[PDB]
Parts: sequence; structure tokens; C-alpha cells
Amino acid sequence: AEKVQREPLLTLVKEIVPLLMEIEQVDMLEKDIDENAYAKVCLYLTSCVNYVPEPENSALLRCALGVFRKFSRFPEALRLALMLNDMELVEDIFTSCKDVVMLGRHGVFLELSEDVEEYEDLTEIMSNVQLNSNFLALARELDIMEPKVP
Amino acid sequence: YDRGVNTFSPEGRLFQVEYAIEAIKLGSTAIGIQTSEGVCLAVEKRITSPLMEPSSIEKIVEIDAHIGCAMSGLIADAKTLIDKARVETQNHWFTYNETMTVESVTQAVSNLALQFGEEDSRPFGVALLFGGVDEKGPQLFHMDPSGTFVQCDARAIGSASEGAQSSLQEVYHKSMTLKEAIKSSLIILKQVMEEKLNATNIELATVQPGQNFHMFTKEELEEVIKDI
Amino acid sequence: LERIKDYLLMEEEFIRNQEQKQEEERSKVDDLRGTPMSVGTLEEIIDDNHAIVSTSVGSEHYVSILSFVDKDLLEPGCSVLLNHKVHAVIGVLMDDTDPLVTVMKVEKAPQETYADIGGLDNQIQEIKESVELPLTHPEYYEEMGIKPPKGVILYGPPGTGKTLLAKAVANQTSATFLRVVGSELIQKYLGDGPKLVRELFRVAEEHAPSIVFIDEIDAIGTKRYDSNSGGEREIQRTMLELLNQLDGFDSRGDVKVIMATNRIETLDPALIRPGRIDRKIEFPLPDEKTKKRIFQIHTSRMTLADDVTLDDLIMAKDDLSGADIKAICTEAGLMALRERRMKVTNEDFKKSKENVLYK
Amino acid sequence: SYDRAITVFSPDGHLFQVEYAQEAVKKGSTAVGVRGRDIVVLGVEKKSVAKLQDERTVRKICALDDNVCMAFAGLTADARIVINRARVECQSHRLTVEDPVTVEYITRYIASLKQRYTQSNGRRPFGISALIVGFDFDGTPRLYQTDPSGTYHAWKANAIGRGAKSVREFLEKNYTDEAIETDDLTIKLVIKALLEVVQSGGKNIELAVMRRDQSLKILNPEEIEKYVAEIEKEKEENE
Amino acid sequence: QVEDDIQQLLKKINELTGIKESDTGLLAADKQTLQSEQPLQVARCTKIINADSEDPKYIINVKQFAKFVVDLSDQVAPTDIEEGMRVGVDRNKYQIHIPLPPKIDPTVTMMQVEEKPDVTYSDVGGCKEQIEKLREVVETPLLHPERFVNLGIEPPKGVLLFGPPGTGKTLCARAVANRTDACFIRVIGSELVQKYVGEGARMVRELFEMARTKKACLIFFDEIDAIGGARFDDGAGGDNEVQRTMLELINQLDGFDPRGNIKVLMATNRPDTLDPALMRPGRLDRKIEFSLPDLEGRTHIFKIHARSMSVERDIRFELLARLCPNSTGAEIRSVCTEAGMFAIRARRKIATEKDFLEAVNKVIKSYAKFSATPRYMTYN
Ligand SMILES: Nc1ncnc2c1ncn2[C@@H]1O[C@H](COP(=O)(O)OP(=O)(O)OP(O)(O)=S)[C@@H](O)[C@H]1O
Ligand SMILES: Nc1ncnc2c1ncn2[C@@H]1O[C@H](COP(=O)(O)OP(=O)(O)OP(O)(O)=S)[C@@H](O)[C@H]1O
Repeated sequence: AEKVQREPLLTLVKEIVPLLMEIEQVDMLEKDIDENAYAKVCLYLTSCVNYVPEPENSALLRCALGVFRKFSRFPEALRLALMLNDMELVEDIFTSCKDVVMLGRHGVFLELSEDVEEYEDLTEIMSNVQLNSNFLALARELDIMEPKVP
Repeated sequence: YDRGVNTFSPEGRLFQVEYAIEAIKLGSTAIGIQTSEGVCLAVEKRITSPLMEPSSIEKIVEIDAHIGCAMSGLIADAKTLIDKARVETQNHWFTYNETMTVESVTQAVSNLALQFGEEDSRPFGVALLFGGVDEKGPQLFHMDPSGTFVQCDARAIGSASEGAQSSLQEVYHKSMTLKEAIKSSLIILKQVMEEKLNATNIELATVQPGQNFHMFTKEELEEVIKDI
Repeated sequence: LERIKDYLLMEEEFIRNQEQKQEEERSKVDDLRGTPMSVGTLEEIIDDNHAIVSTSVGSEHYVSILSFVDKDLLEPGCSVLLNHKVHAVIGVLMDDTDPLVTVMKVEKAPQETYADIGGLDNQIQEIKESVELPLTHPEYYEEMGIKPPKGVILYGPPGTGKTLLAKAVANQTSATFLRVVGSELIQKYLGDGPKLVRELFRVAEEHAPSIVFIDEIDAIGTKRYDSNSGGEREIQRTMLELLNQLDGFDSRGDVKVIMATNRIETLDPALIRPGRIDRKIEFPLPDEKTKKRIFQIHTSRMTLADDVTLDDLIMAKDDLSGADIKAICTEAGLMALRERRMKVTNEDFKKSKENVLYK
Repeated sequence: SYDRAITVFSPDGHLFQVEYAQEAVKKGSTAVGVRGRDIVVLGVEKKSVAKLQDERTVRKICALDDNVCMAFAGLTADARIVINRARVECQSHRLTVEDPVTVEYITRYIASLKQRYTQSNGRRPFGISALIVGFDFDGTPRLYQTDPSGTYHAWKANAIGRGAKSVREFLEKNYTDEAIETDDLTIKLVIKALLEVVQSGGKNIELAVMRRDQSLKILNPEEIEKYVAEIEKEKEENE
Repeated sequence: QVEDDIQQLLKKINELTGIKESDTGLLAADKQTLQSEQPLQVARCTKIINADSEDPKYIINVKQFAKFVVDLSDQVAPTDIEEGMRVGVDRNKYQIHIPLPPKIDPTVTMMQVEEKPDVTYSDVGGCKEQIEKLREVVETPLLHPERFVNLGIEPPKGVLLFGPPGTGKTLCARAVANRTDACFIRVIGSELVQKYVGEGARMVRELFEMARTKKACLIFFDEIDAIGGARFDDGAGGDNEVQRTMLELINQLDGFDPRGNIKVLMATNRPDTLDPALMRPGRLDRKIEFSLPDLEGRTHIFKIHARSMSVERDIRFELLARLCPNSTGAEIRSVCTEAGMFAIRARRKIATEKDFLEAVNKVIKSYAKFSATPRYMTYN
């Protein structure tokens, strides 16, 4: 009925406290992208790290991985990689962000965004596959740093 | 602080003539191009209103059967000089059975471009482009309020003369033809005017040793514009 | 249902705002301070927590400071608190109050609104879009990044409603109003013009978002006074100071400036350039239609005897202003209460017409 | 005599008195004029009469010939001088060439006089702006206006006097070819334009026409009243 | 709601939680130090006339009290107690303790700028030669005393500016005052007009006091016509105090031990009523002037006022510049802002060309009856 009413924001933050929110998101997300993504994921990401305790934030991150896995503009999923620190995500976002060919620039804030673990796990599973070898070029070292200094 | 109107400058020039050279700049543009086939010439009318009937504004007026002209800025100061220049060319053909050449016309005009004074008033406010075909081939001539008369091969005046002279020196050379120069002029026109270029904005005036008189009625202008 | 929890926690934050030994520390600050707290005057400040002050007789002392109050509230030309026994800086004194401010700042809701102006409708939207809509609605200008128009000159023949327009802007407002008639910039002492100008705009820039309305400024040039020093060679310097104060240095700020003249041709055009003043608005003698609104509104609150026609009065003078209309609409009432009446007949307007116009 | 130059150029390229004497035109009475194809019409608004006096002397529309008609704005005395000189000139043209005087000639004369008047030694420029409507040979209606600069300048409808911008804006959204189809409608078009101008009580609406094979007829202000009445009837028929 | 109630709960939880420390812990941030400042001294300041020989034996006028012969204390240096020096003197035993900077007349203290108004060099484009010359004078010796020494010259220690009003003088000054790096000191020309005779002279004295104390500084003069331009002499005795102020400005500027590391910028609107003692170089060397931006200047100033505003970029700017033959940058700014204001008449987010044409015929052709420069181009 609130998908009929179409004003989210308050219905969403009410229906957080009843995963329920998982089937709520994949049930709700068909057409409107930036209201749920920007509005819901902004206010509920910020208020979820702000006021809400940790274990429901994993449901935010996984079902947001679902609907953002449906969606484009991948740094939403890369900030999901910031809070998740998941290794499947970088493989999915490199087959998907190689599927969307800027490029070295998301290499740059990829390497800035990533922690110590996932560029070595990334360079070992991409040492296996690599699909063009340019992600072995970018996403270990030396190509965050080759455009900048000149 | 009102000084005498016939005062030079602390730097040297004058005042009122310099202010006349400033007063040219508000006027409408005009472009004339000398070509050995003949002299072509163009102007903008600057139509303001739709109530303003367009075919009545004169920019190209007729001095002789072979000496053309175009005016700028103030209209009516130019009208006096056009009338008088005609009279003096008629005096020359009368007392000499021959055609007063265009340089002699413009010498006769800039003899009293500055006779401005209180006895025997202000300086005139018009820049003039003079063409025609004398015995020395085609001629294109340009004067000023200060009487400093010079020959110009393709001079552009008035409000858009900076880019007109620059982009004109881009396209011009010595061995141009007529129609190439005509469309080369009106390209510059519809880069320097403000309104859409159409049948009513501009008017041409071309005089040739072959096309003996300057003749330019309407709707060959349509044929020239649709050639763009 | 956020009202309950929001109110409980907000009242807790408000009671913790009042929840900011300790009484022993207050008594110790009172022990450091003397009871006869003497007042001094700063001249300079030395950065080593002791500076120079100046007593009321002229004696001056290098004295330390009881540093808990913000000493950086103080500049040269400030008022401090000092001791008798050691002359030390007890602390800051709040500022003296405030004859220039109380004189030059209109405090009150100052008369009627746009329901009283007689049929302008185009000048009104210009001053609206220059002062009211910028200040009260500062959201459109962010969209285009365009700075608001700075200055507005009202001008026209006398009687057209410059003063009304200023009062109507001062009615519907949200800013501090500052009114100085321009004829108060002519002083019988030398060098008193720039002092008034710098104090005026100091008040404006220090207090608030503001509207400085400077009325009848054209009389500063065309009125020489015997009660003066050397006239034009001081008046010109005063105008030059007003000029530099209006569009000089250092990030002008949130100060609106509206000026009103009768004649405009006797003005030094250096004020009248844009960058200072962007809108110049003509006030003509209106028509024979908005006169009906003027007579209507100036007869809207009276027991008008309906045996009169206002079109008899519109035709009367060919160049009457709202001044003449107010004058007749009040003089007819003065004729009415001369003979203990309430309603106003036609001959009242006739006598009022023959009293206002032709005398 | 008076050896001085009154009108000096500006430091930024103007004639002060030519551009500034247009203001005296700008603060005068309004007058419009259109041409239909067979009947010409013009008239002035804002007589601003005292409603109780003579009116045969304040006539702002006169004629120079049996072919040509006047109108003006600005101050009336300079118009009186220019009209006297124009009458002399048109009749002296009739002295020579045996035609009726062409309108283009008399407009060139007025503008030429005005320019050599502004040019000369110490003569104050004429702060008027005339309208010269006539229909010369083979019945061609034409109408020109003047300017204190001295630029005869052919139009199709008028915009001078007080608030001429508003009047030309109404003529702008009223340039219908249909309006110059019915002579009566052209008269009513002048009445509606002047009605979109000042009070237009039907008192200061002084209008005169010429059907190009006759002389000027000044209309009696009862016919203009019925014209305004049928204009108000069509305005009611608009709703 | 959830952010509001949860932020209220969290912030007031921190507040009411530190309330336990507020009601449990029972100014003194300096109290023991201030009571150790109770063995300090009141230290009344004075003025020294002269010294004596073979011994200190110093002589002091206090300010009003009397004049006393004193001796120095033991915690002083016997050297820097020279004459005319405001020193702090003991109240009881009358002995000198510390020399200090002199009297600065605090109504002159408030014209040092103390801030930096944000005006960049990009805002005066289209005046390249003027920017070049004024850069050459003002910026280069304070940042690079290299070419000026290794070739053996002296840079021109004074630069005057003029032109029509609203041409960029004030704006260029502020552009320098952004990147000045020096002690930039503003002076309005009306600051030197006081009630009493020869008082503005003392103001100029204190200006050059501050100038000589702090090396490598800038002083900006502004509208120097009030300071004094002509010495019209009649049997009336009129404008004279202004004239003495102007002469005192002359002498302490340049002549008989010149100025030091100070540069003076003046700026007037009418550089024609000036006494040629100022026109002598050595005081006012480079005559940098601002004419009107001729053709490309106005294109560039349209690029300046247009680069950060909501317009339709499909239009041109050259046609706009071609309709503004004698116009200042202020009129350009009014054109841009007024075109925006015509866009506010409708409800749009982008300008049109017609909006700018309305702006041109709104500003230039309408208010050209005032226009501020048909009688300042002649420099009346
Ligand atoms: N347009 C108007 N409509 C109604 N009343 C008006 C109008 N213009 C003036 N008034 C009357 O005039 C009074 C205001 O005087 P102003 O016209 O503002 O005088 P003023 O001529 O502006 O004085 P100045 O500014 O020194 S010339 C009001 O009390 C009104 O009664
Ligand atoms: N050449 C220019 N380029 C860009 N903006 C300019 C230019 N000239 C003036 N302006 C703008 O218009 C404003 C007015 O210039 P100012 O220098 O402040 O005038 P001014 O120097 O006070 O002239 P006065 O009245 O003689 S002191 C500047 O602050 C700029 O915003």
C-alpha cells in the first residue's frame, strides 16, 4: 500500500524495525532507483551507522548488494565493499566494471578505497583469471600512481 | 567644463574630431571589396520594427552613373555631403565633358570635411565608402570625418570593423572574382549582424566596366542568399 | 510519534544547557576582582597578557589581566574594568549604550503596508524584487549565482510617494531599518561629515542585515548654509567619503541602500554609476485611473456622504499628486469637525480645494 | 551675429541636443496613424482640453497641400514654424513643376531643413517629430515620420508621443492584414489603438482621414462616439 | 524523525552523561598564576626627555603629573633607554623598567587591513599591460630582490592610478591586497580631515611611523583629491589646512632621507586638479591609467561575470560586446545581473539571448542619460 502511495522515507524507516527488510527491498525495487538508493541508502546508511546497532547493517549491505547488483553506478557497491570488505564483490564489480569500460580513475579510488587484504586476494584470483590483464595492471599498485605524478 | 570647440589636445590631436571618430563606432557596419572585375559593396540596414517599412532605408546612394557610395551612423549629415558631391561631379562633367574621377570627388569632399567654425559648425559624423570605375580601373575609397582620405582595397567600417577587417584579411587576396567576393562579404555580414539573414536585411551594390552601371534590384539577393 | 522521544531528549539537552568547587571558583574570581571596579580605556595591546590602559585623568599603566573573559572582545578605543589597588585589568565591560543607534534606528512597526499605495504596480515590483524578494527569499539567487542588485534610487517630482514606498518596505521587513535625512550631513564644524558617514555604516555593518534609507540627498549640494565652515570644499569631501564608504574596500556585506531625491541632475554622477546603484526608478504623476484608488483609499475610512463624486476632484488639477489628495481629504475632515458633523458634503470639498490649491 | 556652435559632440560619440531634444517629443501628446490601402487615417490623442473652451485653434492636424496631411508631437511652436516653411516650399514646388507635390519631397525638405538647422551656428534643434501622410500619384498611400535628427523614415503604423512603446506593442500584436481590408475597420483600428492608449473618453480623440481622391475631413465627435460604442460592443462579443 | 530523535537522544545522552562529571567534580584556569601575578607591578608608563653624562641620571616627563629625575633599575640594559621613548616606570621609587613602542594615535590603528578581501587577478582581465606594470612595481621587489640588486637599480617607489570611475582601480588594489604578503595599509583620503588645525599632519606622521617600524609594507592612498590638489591663493584664506596636510604628505614621503621599504599607491577619479609636486617623479613615478575596454576587453569581462552563472551556453558574447562601445565593467556587471533579473520575471533556470538584449536596452540606452562618463572622460 505504501508502494501505491509512493512516498518512501517515512514508511521505509518505519519498516526497518521489523530478513523482513530484505524482501521489502527486493519486493519494492522495480522502477525508482535514486529515491530508494540515494534517499533510503543515504538516510539509512548514515542513521544505521549513526543510531542503529551493527547486525542489521549487514542486511543493509547484502540486500543493497542485491538491488545495487541490479543497478548501475557501481561506487554505491564499492562503498558496500567499504563497509562489507567482501572478496566476491570485487570480482563481480570487475566483471561488471570491465563490462562497463573513468577506468583508471576507478582503479585510483579502488586502490584508495580498498584495504590490505582484498588487493592481494584480488591479485591472486585475478592472477588466475585477469580477463585482460589490465586489472592486474591497475588493481594492485603502480597505476594509481602512474597518472598522478607527471 | 566647456572649452573652445577648436582646441587641440594636451597630447596633440584635437577633441571634437576624435569624438567624431568615436561617434562613427555606434553606426551600422558596411563592407566594400575591390576586385579587378569590378567593385562590389555591402551594408546592413539594421531593421528595428516590423512597422518600419524596410525598402525605404537608404544606405547605398548614387553619386554618378558610375560612382557609388555607402554611408554610416548619422544619416542626414551624410545626405548633405552626398547631394553636394553630386553637384560637384555635375560641375566637372559640364565644364570638362568628362567624368570626374573618384579621387577627385573625394578630394572635393574632404576639402570641407573640416571647415567647421564660428565665422565664415560642428564636424560631420559620417564615415564613407566610395567606389566606381574610372579610367584607372575599379577604385575603392574610404574617407573619415578628419578628412584623412586613403585608398583601401577592401575596407570594413563602423561597429563590427575589427573582426570584419581581421576575417577579411583572412579570405582576401589580389586575384579574387566578383561573385566569390559577394558571398565572401555576406558571410562576414551574417557573422557580424544580430538578426537572421534574409531578403530584407542587407543590400548590395556592384559596379563593373562590363556591368556598366551599379544596378541591384531585389530578389537577385534571394538567389545570392540561397547560394549559401 | 517522534514528538514524545524528541521532546524528552530535547528537554534533557535544554536542561543540560543549564547544567553548565564551582561556587568556590566564583568566589575566587570575586576575590581577584575588587569591589570598586574602576573603568579604564585601552590604547594599545601588548601580546604578553599585559597591556596599556588609560585612566579617566590620563594616567596610563602596564597592567596584567584576570584572564577568564575573552580579552579578544577588545580593540583600541574600548572600555575595560580596572582595580584601585593594583590597576590590573579585571575584565571586559559590555559596550556603552547608544545615542546614535537609538536615534538613527527605527525600532517600531512603522505604518501601513502595500494596501495604501495608490496604483503603481511596476515600480513596486522593482523595489520588491530588489529588496524584499532578495532578503526574505534568498533561494532564487543561489540557483543562478547572481548577486542581488545593490542600490535603488527613487526620484521624481514631489508628492509621488517615495516616503510611502520607504515606509511600506519598512513595514514588511525582517531587517534593521536605518533612516538618516541627507540634510544632516552639513555640520558647522570642519571634518564632521566623514565621522557621521563612518559611524552610520559602522552601525549598519556591525548590527545586522539592514536597510539604510537616506532621504532627500539632493539637498546636500543645492543648499549652502551660513552655519558652516568653508562650504563646497567640505561638502565635496563629505560626498567623497560617502562614495568610498558605499563602494570601497573589504567585502561590503549584507547592507541594502535606498536613496530618494527630488532632482537628479544636480547629483555627482560618481554615485549614480552601477556597482553602487543598479536600479533607477521614475515616479511620475500617475493617470486618471489610479487616482480613483487614491481618493478611494484616502476616503476608505470615513463616513463619506454619498452626494459627492470623486471624478469632480480628479478633473480639477491637471498635475495633482497624492500630496494634494491627502491634503484635501484631511482638510475636508477639518472642515467637517469644525461644525460638529460626521459626514462630508460637496462644499466641504469645494472649500478644501480652494484652500489647498490656490493659496 | 551669434558666432557660436551650440551642439558639440559628446566625449562618447553623441550629439547632446539631438538625442536630448527627443525627450521633448517624448513628453508631448500621443498620436497614431496607419495607412489602409484606399483610405488613410490618423489622429492625435490627449488634447487634454479644458472641455469648456474653443477648440478650433488647438488643431494639431493640418495640411500643406490638398494632397498632404500633418501630425506632430513635441512642442507646438516649432511645429508651427516648420509647417509655415513647408507650406511655402510645397507651393513654390507647384510654381515650378506642374505636378501635385510628392510627399517624399516634402519629407526630404523637412528633414533637410532640420539637419542643416542642427548643424548651423547656434540654432537650437527642433524638438518635434512630425507625421506626413499623403497619397501621391496613381493612388499609393505612404506615410513617413520625422525625427529631431532629420531622418525621414517610412513606416506602416505610428508610435510617437507619450508611451509610444506600449502603442507599438499593441500594433505589434495587432499587425493583421485583415485590419486594413475594411476602411471602417481601419478607422476602428485607429480607435482601438488609441483606446489601448490614454483615457480615450471620446473627447480628446481628434481624428482626420483622407480617401486619397478628396481632401481631409475632420470628423464630428458623435461618429467617433458610435465608433467607440461599436468597439465596446465587439469587446463584449469577445466574451 | 529517526535522525532527529536519535540525534537528540545521543547528544543529550552525552550531555546528561557528562552531567555526572558536572555534579561529581565538586576561573581556576589561571587563579594560582594570577595570584603569582600579585607580586607583579603596576608599571606606569612615561616619556623621556634626555639623559645625563658619566651616569644614567635620566629625566622623565610622566604625562601630566610632573617631571622627575630618575635612575634605572638593575634588570635593564643601559643602552636602549634613548630619548623620546615610552618606558614603564615604577610607581613608588620612580625607576625605568622596559622600553616600549611609541604612541600610535589609536584612530590610525584601525586602518591597517588585518584581513585579506578575496579578489583574484582573474577579475581584471583585459587590462594586461596595466596588470604587468603594476605587478612589476608592487609584487616583484618584495618577492625577488634579485634582478633589482644584481643590475643595480632602484624600483619606482610610487605608482598613481586614475581613469574614469568604475574602471577597476579599487578592484586592482584589492587584487594586490589578496597576494600582497606585506603589511597592506588602507588610507581613505577623507581620514586626514579633522576638526583641529594641523591634526591630519600628525596622522601622516603616525602613518609613516608605522611604515618605518615594519619593513617591506604597502600603503594604499585612496581618492587623494580630498588630501589636497591645488594651492589657489586669494584674499580669503580658504582651503589651507588641507594644503598643509598635503605638504606634510609630500615631505615625509620623499626627500631628505627617503622612505625605506614602503610603496605608495594612489587612486583618483579626476587626476587633473593636482599640484605638480605630486606629479614630480621620485614620489609618483609610473602613471598607470585605465582606459575603457575597447572591444575584446568587454568580451573577456563577459567571460568573467558569466563563467559562474546560469546561462544558455549556446549563445554568443561578441554581439553583446558590440553594443557597449563606451561602457565600464560596472555597467557590464549590471547587464549580467539585470539579464538574470529578467529571467526571474519568468521562472527559468537558463538565460536567453533576448534576456541579455533586454538587459542592454534596459541599462545602456535607458540610463544613458546619467551614465557617469560624458564628463569624466574629459577629466573635469
Ligand atoms: N501614489 C500615492 N498613493 C497614495 N497616497 C499617496 C501617493 N503619493 C503620495 N501620497 C500621499 O503623500 C504622502 C507621502 O508623501 P510623499 O509623496 O512620499 O512626499 P514626498 O514628495 O516623497 O516627500 P519627498 O520625498 O521629500 S519629495 C502620504 O501620506 C500619502 O497620503
Ligand atoms: N575592467 C574590469 N573588469 C572586470 N570587472 C570590472 C572592471 N572594472 C570594473 N569592474 C567591476 O566594477 C566594480 C567597480 O570598479 P571599482 O574599481 O570598484 O570602481 P572604482 O575604482 O571605485 O571607481 P571610482 O568610483 O572612481 S573609486 C569592480 O569592483 C568590479 O566588480
